Amino acid sequence: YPKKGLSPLALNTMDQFSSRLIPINYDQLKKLDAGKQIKLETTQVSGNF
Amino acid sequence: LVAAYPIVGVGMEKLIISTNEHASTDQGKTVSRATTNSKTESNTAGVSV
Repeated sequence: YPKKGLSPLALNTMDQFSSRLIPINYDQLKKLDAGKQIKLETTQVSGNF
Repeated sequence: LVAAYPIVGVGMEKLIISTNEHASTDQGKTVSRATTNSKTESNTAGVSV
């Protein structure tokens, strides 16, 4: 999701009703500024049948 | 005899703090020029003996 020919999906919010873009304080900004990278994990997935 | 019963509890790994300050820097320059024109006029008397 999406298919093979389309661009990826964007996430930038954290509410239930989308507002309040994700913040980062000053030390994490200076660590991310100097070459480092974040890692993304998946904990669980809910769905339907 | 034994009961079906779930028991849970949570545990702290780390804690991260993030402050709130509003720093500010300013930088300025200035250039000025002035002229002056004036005129005086004086009188003198005197007596010696």
